[PDB]
Amino acid sequence: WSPYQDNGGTTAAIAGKDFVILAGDTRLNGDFCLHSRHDQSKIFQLTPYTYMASNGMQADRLQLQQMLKYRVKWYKYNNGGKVPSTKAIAQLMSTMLYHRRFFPYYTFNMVVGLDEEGHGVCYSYDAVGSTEPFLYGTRGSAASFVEPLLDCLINRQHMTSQAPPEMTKEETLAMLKNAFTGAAERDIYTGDSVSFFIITKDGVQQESFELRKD
Amino acid sequence: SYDRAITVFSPDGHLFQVEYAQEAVKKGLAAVGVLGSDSVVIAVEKKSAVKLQDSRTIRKIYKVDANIYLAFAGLSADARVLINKAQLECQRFSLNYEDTMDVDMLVRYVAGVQQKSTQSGGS
Amino acid sequence: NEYDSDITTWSPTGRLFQIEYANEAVNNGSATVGVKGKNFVVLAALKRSPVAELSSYQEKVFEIDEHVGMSISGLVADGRVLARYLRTECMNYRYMYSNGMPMNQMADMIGEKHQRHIQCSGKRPFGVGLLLAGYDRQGPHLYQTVPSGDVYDYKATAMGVRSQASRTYLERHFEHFSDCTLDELVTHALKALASATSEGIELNVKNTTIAIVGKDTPFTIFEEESARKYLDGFKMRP
Amino acid sequence: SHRYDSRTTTFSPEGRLYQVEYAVEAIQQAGTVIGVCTKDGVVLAGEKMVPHPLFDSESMQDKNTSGEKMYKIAEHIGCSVAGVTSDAYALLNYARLSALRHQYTFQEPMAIEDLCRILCDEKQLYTQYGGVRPYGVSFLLV
Amino acid sequence: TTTLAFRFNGGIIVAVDSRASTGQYIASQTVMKVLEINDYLLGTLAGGAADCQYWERVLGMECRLWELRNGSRITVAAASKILANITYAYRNHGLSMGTMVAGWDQFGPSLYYVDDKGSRVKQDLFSVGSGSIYAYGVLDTGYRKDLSVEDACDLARRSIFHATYRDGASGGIVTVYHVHEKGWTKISRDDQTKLYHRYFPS
Amino acid sequence: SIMAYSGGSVMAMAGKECFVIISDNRLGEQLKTISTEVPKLHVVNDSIVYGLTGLRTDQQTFANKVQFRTEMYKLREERDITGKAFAAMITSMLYEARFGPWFVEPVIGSIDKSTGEVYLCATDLIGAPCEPEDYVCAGTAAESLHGMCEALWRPGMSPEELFEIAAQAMLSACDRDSLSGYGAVAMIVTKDKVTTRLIKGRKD
Amino acid sequence: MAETAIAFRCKDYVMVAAAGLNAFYYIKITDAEDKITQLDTHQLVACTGENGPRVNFTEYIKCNLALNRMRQHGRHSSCESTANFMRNCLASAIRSREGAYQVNCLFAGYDTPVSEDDDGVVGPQLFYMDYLGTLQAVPYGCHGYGACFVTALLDRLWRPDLSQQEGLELMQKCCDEVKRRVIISNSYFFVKAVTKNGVEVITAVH
Amino acid sequence: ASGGSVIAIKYKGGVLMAADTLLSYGSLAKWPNIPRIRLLGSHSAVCATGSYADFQMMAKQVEDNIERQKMYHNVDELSPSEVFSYLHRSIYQKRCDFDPCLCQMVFIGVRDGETFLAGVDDVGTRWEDDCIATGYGAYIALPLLRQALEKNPDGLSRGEAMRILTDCLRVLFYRECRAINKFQVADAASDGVRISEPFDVETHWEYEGYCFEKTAII
Amino acid sequence: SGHDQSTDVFSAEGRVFQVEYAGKAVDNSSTAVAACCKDGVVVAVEKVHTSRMLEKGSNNRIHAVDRQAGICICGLLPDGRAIVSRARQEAENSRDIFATPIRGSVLANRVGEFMHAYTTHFAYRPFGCSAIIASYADDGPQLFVSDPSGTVAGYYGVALGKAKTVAKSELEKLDFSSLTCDEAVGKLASILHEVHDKQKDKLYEVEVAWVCDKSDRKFVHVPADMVPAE
Amino acid sequence: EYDRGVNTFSPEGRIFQIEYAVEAIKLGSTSLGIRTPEGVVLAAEKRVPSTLVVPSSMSKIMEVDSHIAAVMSGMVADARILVEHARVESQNHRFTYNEPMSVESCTLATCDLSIQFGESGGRRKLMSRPFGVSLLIAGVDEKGPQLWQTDPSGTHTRYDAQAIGGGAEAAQSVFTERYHRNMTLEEGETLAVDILKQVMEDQLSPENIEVAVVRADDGKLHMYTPTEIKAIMSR
Ligand SMILES: Cc1ccc2nc(C(=O)NC3CCCC3)cc(Nc3ccccc3)c2c1
Repeated sequence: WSPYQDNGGTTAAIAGKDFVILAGDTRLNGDFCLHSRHDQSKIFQLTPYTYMASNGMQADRLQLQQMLKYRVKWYKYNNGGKVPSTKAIAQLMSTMLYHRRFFPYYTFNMVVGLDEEGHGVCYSYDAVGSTEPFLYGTRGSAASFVEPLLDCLINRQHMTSQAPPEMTKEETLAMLKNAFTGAAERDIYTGDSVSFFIITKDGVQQESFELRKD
Repeated sequence: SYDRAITVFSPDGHLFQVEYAQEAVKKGLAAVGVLGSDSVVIAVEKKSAVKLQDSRTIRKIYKVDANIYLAFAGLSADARVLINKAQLECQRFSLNYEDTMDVDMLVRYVAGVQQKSTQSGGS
Repeated sequence: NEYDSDITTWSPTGRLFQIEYANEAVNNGSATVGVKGKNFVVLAALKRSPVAELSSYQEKVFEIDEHVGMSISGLVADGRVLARYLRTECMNYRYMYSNGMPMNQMADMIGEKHQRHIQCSGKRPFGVGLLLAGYDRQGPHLYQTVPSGDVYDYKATAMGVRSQASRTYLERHFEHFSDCTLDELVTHALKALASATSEGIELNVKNTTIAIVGKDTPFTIFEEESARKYLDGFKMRP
Repeated sequence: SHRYDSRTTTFSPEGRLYQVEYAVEAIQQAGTVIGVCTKDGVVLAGEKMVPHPLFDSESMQDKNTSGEKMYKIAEHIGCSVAGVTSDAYALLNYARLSALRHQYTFQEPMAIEDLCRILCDEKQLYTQYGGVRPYGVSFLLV
Repeated sequence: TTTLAFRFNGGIIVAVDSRASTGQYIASQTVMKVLEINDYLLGTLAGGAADCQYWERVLGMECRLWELRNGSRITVAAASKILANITYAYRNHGLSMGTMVAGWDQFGPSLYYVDDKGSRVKQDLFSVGSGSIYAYGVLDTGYRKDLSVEDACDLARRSIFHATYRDGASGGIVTVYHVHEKGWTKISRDDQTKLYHRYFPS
Repeated sequence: SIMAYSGGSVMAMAGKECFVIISDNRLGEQLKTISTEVPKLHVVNDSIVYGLTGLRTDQQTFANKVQFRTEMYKLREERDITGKAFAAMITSMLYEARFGPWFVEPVIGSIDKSTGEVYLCATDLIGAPCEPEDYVCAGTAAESLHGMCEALWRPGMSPEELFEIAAQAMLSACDRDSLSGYGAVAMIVTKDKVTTRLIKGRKD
Repeated sequence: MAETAIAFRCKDYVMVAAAGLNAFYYIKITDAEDKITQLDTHQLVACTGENGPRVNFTEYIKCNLALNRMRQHGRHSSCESTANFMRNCLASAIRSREGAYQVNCLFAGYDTPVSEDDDGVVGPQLFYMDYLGTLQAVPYGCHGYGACFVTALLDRLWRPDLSQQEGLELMQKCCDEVKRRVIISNSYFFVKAVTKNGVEVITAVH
Repeated sequence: ASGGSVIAIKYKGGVLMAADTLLSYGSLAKWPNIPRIRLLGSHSAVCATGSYADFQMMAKQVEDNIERQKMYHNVDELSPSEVFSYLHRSIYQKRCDFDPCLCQMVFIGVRDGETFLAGVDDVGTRWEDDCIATGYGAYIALPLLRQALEKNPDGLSRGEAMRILTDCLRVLFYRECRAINKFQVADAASDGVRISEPFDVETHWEYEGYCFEKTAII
Repeated sequence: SGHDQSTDVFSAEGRVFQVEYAGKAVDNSSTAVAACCKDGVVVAVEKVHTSRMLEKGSNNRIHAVDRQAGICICGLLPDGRAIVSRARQEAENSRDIFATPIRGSVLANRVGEFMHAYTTHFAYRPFGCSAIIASYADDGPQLFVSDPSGTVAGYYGVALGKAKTVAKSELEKLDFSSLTCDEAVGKLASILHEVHDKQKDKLYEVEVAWVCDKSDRKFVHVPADMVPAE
Repeated sequence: EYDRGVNTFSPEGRIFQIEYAVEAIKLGSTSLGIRTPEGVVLAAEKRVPSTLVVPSSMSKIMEVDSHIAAVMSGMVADARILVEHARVESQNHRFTYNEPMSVESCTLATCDLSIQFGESGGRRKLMSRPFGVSLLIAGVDEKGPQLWQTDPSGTHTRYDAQAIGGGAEAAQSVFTERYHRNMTLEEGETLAVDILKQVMEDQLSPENIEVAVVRADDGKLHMYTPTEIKAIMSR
């Protein structure tokens, strides 16, 4: 008996100028069966402006989500109702992941949200909490299939052409939909439907995208 | 273990145990320290020559560390305990940081120990 | 009196004087009023007024959980300790069952916590009283705890300095609280709180906090900015 | 209960510890022992209680470790006691243990001043901590 | 991962790459391998990134506490001793971290290397990481004490570039810091391929 | 193994009113001779002589512990410890670390100064005692020592004859052992006197 | 074991030498790292092992010696006492949770009469110390790969009454032999000596 | 003692959960008359695949928690969602202590109209769906249940759900080694959960290709 | 003097005065009655309210300990809650370690032992409440009373509180052999109403509970429309 | 006296030890605090025991963090423990959340340490007595300049202008007038200096008092030197 289990699935975040596009595939599978096609536990809201997305063990990310939620609630109590910022939550996530360094969570996490100026920021972590900021990022089974594609279309390297204008919410959403559609046709452990969270200052909106069922 | 509150406040805002310790200090041998341009002078009362003490000299000013020296007024045994604590602190400092303890760092440590002696139950 | 210096000493008449002294400590705190309606519970807290230029702030009303809050009266440190304990217990419960703690179980837990400190020699009673305002499947709840450990389920109550006037006012309008709306409940609580103020002080936003909990209303605190809707138009008409 | 606590390790309005002074007074009534430190040895001479005709001598082999007033701490250390003899036995055992521990650690005889210091901290500890009475005994170390 | 730091007449030069490779796949190309402990002390990232980040954050917190308690800045000898003591306490806990502490205290510049087993060595030149074998070859050949600040920065940048060119685990953006008596300044941050085209034109 | 890391051998042999205890001089690290002048004998008092064999650090630690215990015993009990009590104390000390065992193997010889009875003991690393009336031996050359003592020992030996037998047995056993040798040191303990001798050996 | 330490005691001095090698699995980090730690005015230890345990052990021993000197009013400890203290520390380490000190020691010192009543050792003292807690007084001792190479050499050439210059030449020969026969590069050897005047750092031999 | 597979499906008005009444000890069919479906509270039911001792202890712990909370305080009985949350937290806590509850549990419940169906692993994984299966029912019965659900997304009637459940039980008896033809179905509805008496499904073994001569290896 | 300041001190006549003071505190509490009816146990307590705005059911003094066992508190209510928690711990220990409901006598003995332990140590004070244990276990209907001194006694009918003697005298008029719980509820409620003084306790409520065959041997409160109005 | 315990209540409901520790505050030196939109000012009377004392060694104003200062009145030996605890908690908050810790949270941590006193040993070693210290914590955070006051009872209170120590009631009487919501930083500094003048038995000199300022725009703490104090006086 092993205390660990990989449930597959993939998440992807892209930080815009005044928004963040978070996305997670809704698919939970066991040893060889398929537990559910409508698992919504991958993406968790911490504050109205901060979200976390985890890949790997489902039970481990449920426990981590509960710990983050209660730490955030304690912070709100101890700071006169002031909600923690995205960077504070990122540092707290890193610290709490490292605290369980000898019995690590089997989670690969991303903390996304807006900065103080309102500009979107993404953070990525290893199992033991090595945080690193970035403007986009993909985690999970299909990360190697979609991350180079985001690298080519966003950084525009090896292109002898003028850089296109910075992408809006709609173009970023379409690009991420293409990335997930391409991933679902080549990776066998991801793809029944993708949940998109578009995080702006004027609230957060949620959308659902259809994928293949095989 | 015995941890009864010994140092407690009085209806006039005074800590009687601290005042009594200070009064015990008031009955101790005098000591003076003088700060100069390049030297520090410490003089102690050196109670007397009893004609029965050992011919070998013993210093009433104690070397806490190679750079730090101490003199006391009050109870001799408590002073010896405090000096042993200060020497152990200097060695622990020079073992955890590779640097010798500054005079003010050791003084702060000793003052903290004395303060904790006034707020610990059963002591 | 040689039977009041210890908590584990019974008076020859069957009294515990240290707990009575803690009750006296509770009776000297700032006045607060709790009112229970059909779907809502409203707490009104009388905070210190500024001395003509100097506004001092001290937190008396605490938010315990999404559905629970409370108002303290007496020793502020004891109230903070009790708030920390209640928040920890609520967090533990919501983690195990994914739902808020029921109010009856919460009141029992507060009573047991109070009783834990009134029988050991190296302990002292909490010199604070609490008004618990919450909501669960069973509807609105309003509790009052005392240093002795007794928890009272109340339709409406008050505690603090000169709170007998608030109680005797509430004893005339409480039987209608099951029909008054939220605004009427707030007005009744405000009138009860104003009945406990001094002669030359009238209720206004600078020195009054209003807490509200309901069926679709999480426990919300109302202070300087948000209290304009309930206190700007308000005056005691005898 | 705290009502009957005698508060042994507490200061008095004059900064003096009454238990220590009472122990000193107790030692004043003990038998007199005099130590003389010469250049070719140290002499201890003490008065022992009047021998009752029914007293018996413990037929100990190695009649140089402990007498009626004088005891051996180590091969290079001796002592004489004045005061509560039963309190003196525990401190003598502690001193022997400390000397043998020092010999275990360094494989050298313990310095006389070091042994005197180590058993003085034991007596001092009971005057600041514990809430019990101190040892009512004075030692003459040679 | 390739990192280097050397002491010269004029202070200390630190240089890093920006590549983190989880085995065969490139995780990121923007990693910050110089960890700014304070405005006067610098640390380096090598080995387990989480271990280094967490423990040098701990070291920075202890340095700030030292400054607050004592009213004066901590020395590099004491700062490196804190990290070495922490690491030695965890020597059997499987830590993976090789860092360099470089600073300018009241006794001039000083540079220490601290591994994951409590070692703490004080020399004038270190290279750490899988690409160090390539840095040393370029670094030992051109190093001399009487180097200019520009010359020392050029030497460090060239050594890091030559490490990234042959080592598959090293790459990204070459970053160069200079530690002087007034603290440290980020001297440069240049892409590795542009460095290749600058050093080998045509 | 750990017991043969340092080398060394000790053997005690019983005379009439006497016993001879002999140890080799070699101290090494598993092949390499660190020193050739390291005897393994220890004198407790005028009646008891014991030797230790095994890991040298464990030998020294156990010898220090035994010295502590015997000094405390002589301080508390105003008398010299006897051989049987000393052997029992060593047995108890070795069995206290039954699962963390010391890597020594003591060889104790003792004689009653008033009676003359000879007591020999040789415990295992966990204290399992062994009290024969002829000889005991421990070390890397234990088998050869056993053979030589079995072939040479007789009950009614004189101190000189017993010493010669012990020396011959020790040298012949060390000749066949690569971890023991470089001469020997012997102690002849009688009722009236104690003699210490150093015995020529091969420098191999 | 990769780094070789040599020590030999003569009539009026003890000379020790320690390789300055520091490596990472095949990479020479530095070749000038002093592994000889001065404990007291007339005492030092040459320690072989990786940097962490060696530095921790030497600093612990030195700090404890300094603390003892403080609590004993500047009374300096004898070489045998310090050697036994180190041996006790090493032996206690091997049965502890944190494990044994992977450090091999050559402890050198010079004993002087602390007072007119002193009647102890007056000549020089040298002690071999294994990491397991072995302690042995030796005329000369060695650690590391080259140790055996030196030892026989010393058995061929060492004399009790060697002079300082002839001892320096002998140590130069030993270091040359280590450089000649050991595949591990020990280029620099960090030679120090203990005499009645204390510790001297000898730069002629390296 | 180990239990076989458990299956469950939500129908338009409640939940059905079927399991065989067998405990095996390795390949030995040890006890064929074991009631494996246990009632929790007045609203829920549970059945575990795997170790029976761990299931017994966990079910006792869960049932004690509900009754004591209802009895000690004047509070409403725990909702099926809350009971399953407590069960999942307890299982995960056992996993983190390296003393896991080596079972895969299917949990059903109904209160005042809302239906709850969920599954939990021995390591803390939890999920909810319209059809749950553990053991070989996850590979055998679950595809058939999903197909039956997707052929009519408006909802299954109780008879339609029972028919496909019996079909899945028949296939499980065909294809699972440690199984017997004796099953119990618990029905969670508005009034409460009702466990049926043990029954059996009719099987077919008379295929023309199953004869002695066609299957013979001459 | 100092002979009555702590429980660890005997008086010159062999008495523990702190326990007597706790019993005096019990004797100043509201009246409670209980009856064992050969087919079940019925307990009835009076609750005095100091406010007219209290929610119905406030300050419950009767609490279920097990399915078949319950405890009524006469005295300091928080101390009774602590005793009830201890009794609930004792009852669930039997159901978890021995897989059997706790017998009424066993539960009463456990409650008495728990209450007695606080009368022997200087660091604690005795409970200021008496416990009425009503059980219907495998040993039949059982009614016990636990004194702050920790002594337990079984009764057919028992009365405690301020109006104790008159309530006991009224209980002496019952038969307890032909008495059934259905009429015993009314009898106890009538006794409590008659013995209570109406000019000192303005706000009073009668709280009645029982465990007999009619409740499937489960300790519950009465239906609301069963006790007399007054 | 040990007639009453340390956890006993007065018949009026007050804890005897806490009320006795409050009277120790009034025996200490005077400390000030002014909150203004431009920043927060802390002032303190040094009251050196002799002219031979180095005045910097008795700092009545201590830096908890680069944005938070604390000035104590009463027993300076006990105040060191509180300030060290506040520093440790602020550094922990910076370590965990990568942001400066709020003034209210720092005061909360200080009071959390303060309340942990008693006599029952049990599992945790408590303090035999409450702190004889009243703290005045000033800082600048996301809510602008904030000033808080700490009591030996463990009760924190946000203030606009609070004074502790011997000259407390006179300072409050001056506070009732001459103070408004929107004073400039210089006006607050002059008010603090004048209030120290009004409640000081000794004569005011640049080295006789201690002044610190946390600026709203800067966000950092600035200890004032004697020449700066003289410049304040020369206005
Ligand atoms: C001073 C120094 C020199 C070379 C170093 N070299 C490597 C390294 O990984 N070399 C590769 C393997 C062999 C050849 C290439 C690693 C080092 N420290 C280190 C880094 C991370 C964790 C722990 C320690 C070094 C430190």
